[PDB]
Amino acid sequence: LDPGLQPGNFSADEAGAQLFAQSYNSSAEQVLFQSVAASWAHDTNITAENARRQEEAALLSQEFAEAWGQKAKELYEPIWQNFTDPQLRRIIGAVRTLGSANLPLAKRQQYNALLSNMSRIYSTAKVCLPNKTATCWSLDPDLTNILASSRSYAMLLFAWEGWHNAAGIPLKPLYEDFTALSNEAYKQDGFTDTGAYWRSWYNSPTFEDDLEHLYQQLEPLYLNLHAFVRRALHRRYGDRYINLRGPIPAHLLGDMWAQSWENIYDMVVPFPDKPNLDVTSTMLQQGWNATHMFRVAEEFFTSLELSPMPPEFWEGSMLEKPADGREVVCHASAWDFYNRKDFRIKQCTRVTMDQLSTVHHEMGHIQYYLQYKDLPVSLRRGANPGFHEAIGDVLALSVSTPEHLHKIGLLDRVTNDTESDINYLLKMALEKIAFLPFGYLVDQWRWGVFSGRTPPSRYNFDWWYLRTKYQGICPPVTRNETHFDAGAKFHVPNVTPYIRYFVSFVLQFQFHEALCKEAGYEGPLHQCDIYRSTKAGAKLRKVLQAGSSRPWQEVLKDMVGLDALDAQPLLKYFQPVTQWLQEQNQQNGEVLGWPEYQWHPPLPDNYPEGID
Ligand SMILES: *[C@@H]1O[C@H](CO)[C@@H](O[C@@H]2O[C@H](CO)[C@@H](O)[C@H](O)[C@H]2NC(C)=O)[C@H](O)[C@H]1NC(C)=O
Ligand SMILES: *[C@@H]1O[C@H](CO)[C@@H](O[C@@H]2O[C@H](CO)[C@@H](O)[C@H](O)[C@H]2NC(C)=O)[C@H](O)[C@H]1NC(C)=O
Ligand SMILES: *[C@@H]1O[C@H](CO)[C@@H](O)[C@H](O)[C@H]1NC(C)=O
Ligand SMILES: *[C@@H]1O[C@H](CO)[C@@H](O)[C@H](O)[C@H]1NC(C)=O
Ligand SMILES: *[C@@H]1O[C@H](CO)[C@@H](O)[C@H](O)[C@H]1NC(C)=O
Ligand SMILES: [Cl-]
Ligand SMILES: [Zn+2]
Repeated sequence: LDPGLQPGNFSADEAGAQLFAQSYNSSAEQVLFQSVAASWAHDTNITAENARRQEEAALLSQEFAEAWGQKAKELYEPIWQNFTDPQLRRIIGAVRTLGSANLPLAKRQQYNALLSNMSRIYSTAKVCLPNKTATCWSLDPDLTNILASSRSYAMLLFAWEGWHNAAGIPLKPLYEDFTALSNEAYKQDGFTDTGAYWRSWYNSPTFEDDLEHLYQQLEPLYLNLHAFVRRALHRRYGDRYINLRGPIPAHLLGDMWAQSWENIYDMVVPFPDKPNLDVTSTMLQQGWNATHMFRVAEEFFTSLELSPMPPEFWEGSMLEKPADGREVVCHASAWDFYNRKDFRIKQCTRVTMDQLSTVHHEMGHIQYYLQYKDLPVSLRRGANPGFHEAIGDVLALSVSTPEHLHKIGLLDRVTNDTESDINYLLKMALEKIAFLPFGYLVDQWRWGVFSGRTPPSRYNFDWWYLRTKYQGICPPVTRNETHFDAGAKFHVPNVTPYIRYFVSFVLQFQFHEALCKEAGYEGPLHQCDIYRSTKAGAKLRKVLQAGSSRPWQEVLKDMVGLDALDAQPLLKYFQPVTQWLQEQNQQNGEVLGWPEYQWHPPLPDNYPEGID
């Protein structure tokens, strides 16, 4: 649109390109700021006006992106990839990829419409009770808490089913259309489908195989945490609802998607009657503010000689579900406005331990932003999406330790023994191990939708194939191809790639090891706490300050000593409980896995009318 943001004109030289990029950066910062700020208004407030606006701002960006896009390749496309300066050719290579901008005007508009709509359908969805046409439940908070702490099978079933129908069914038709378009766009950028484009970010001709191999190494870990919990669950709901030889029913693991079981710790905790490793109740006791949480998280960050939250962040962030009745996308996220000034976090935070680490997780994104803000805009990325999701989790590892919790107030004791040690490790196992299958599975499903191996005619049938197959969980009520359970997961509607969370969970420990070593810690990897270690923090920040300038595979070597992802440091972390669980299941005759696939639990007695 605006002429001042249009390209200009340059030499089909590498010296021309150095200039081309220098320019793009100054202009792009504007066009990106606007589009980002527009969204920030829509997410922090969902109105038809803001959506319209957003959809507009997107059109400009798509406009901008095309101009420099087709220009950068107008004359820099038979030669880049042979440029001396790696950073330069990695920038030009980021610009030559138009993305959605390659789509005719009508189609961009359809595109942008789908996006703001799906995210709207996803965050507006509600679950209403049968007869009481009285006030509905919302994914956050109502639904989450019910899955996090309600032990009523029927009740959980009502919310699990409620949410999955409510969010999925309407989303399906739009998803199929978004996919057709998304592909069409990147098809022109040279990739087969968006799937291939998404994986090209790791630069590894071997990515998928490295991941499949990496999973086998860990599968045994999951299968054991699984049979152990499946047993604990049988113990509580009985023999009618839990099959000791079948997949677990998806709504009993204490989380809507069964992606992390840390909320059922009190039902599987091996050695109970000991100090409780869930500050979640001491946080309330002390009167923890939602802000108080973003301060403790910050404090850790500062001690490692890393920068604190800027004032803009404190003035412009939304750290609580507002009260003006405004409707917001409650999912926690971190925002980079590409203006080296504005960095904020959007999260309907309330006072919970699992929420205290999500705060750290998010700060990790902000800290990554603050660190690389001084690089060409097109390089303000993590080494790879994985590194980004890792950053806050790493520091989280040190925070979760019982020794650290005490140092800061919520673990009233200190019981240095095995039993407590096992409990801790199991708790962490419920959070990190239980997730591995899911994290893998999601983009497994998607790469196949984008490629056509999973047409809308098999959206749900291929989703539960993957879910049963990897998580060993099954749907509590029957399902069919009018359903779209994959769509009930925030990340599918809001088009976010997922294979990054897997990478993240595996290489967050490589970091944890590497950092604990420079901190000068010795003792066990799972009891390490890099707190106040300016030496450790300096090691981390070198990776941060690199953005997408250098290949992750190099930025990783410098920091960890390895050319790639490794589960070894992860196995070393959970070692004790790894052997413990394994020994426990055997004695108790458990069966690792689900041989009775195809098994489904029956409905509550009169469905669906009871104490919800
Ligand atoms: C990309 O362009 C932005 C915008 O000019 C650059 O950021 C500025 O940095 C200078 C100092 O180097 C400050 O005086 C400005 O206030 C910053 N923003 C503005 C408004 O210009 C950034 O350095 C450029 N990146 C590269 C590598 O060229
Ligand atoms: C998919 O399975 C669901 C669950 O059984 C089906 O929905 C029920 O079907 C009856 C009629 O057979 C309706 O009265 C209900 O309203 C439906 N849902 C509920 C809340 O029970 C659905 O028909 C199935 N879809 C297909 C095409 O087989
Ligand atoms: C919510 O969005 C509306 C219109 O998009 C806007 O007028 C209002 O200011 C926003 N809510 C606020 C500010 O509390
Ligand atoms: C998105 O929602 C708006 C508002 O109802 C509607 O006008 C538009 O057609 C929707 N887009 C799609 C493709 O669903
Ligand atoms: C309490 O929460 C409010 C609302 O976010 C915030 O303004 C205030 O700084 C918080 N106080 C503390 C000490 O956390
Ligand atoms: Cl990714
Ligand atoms: Zn994240």
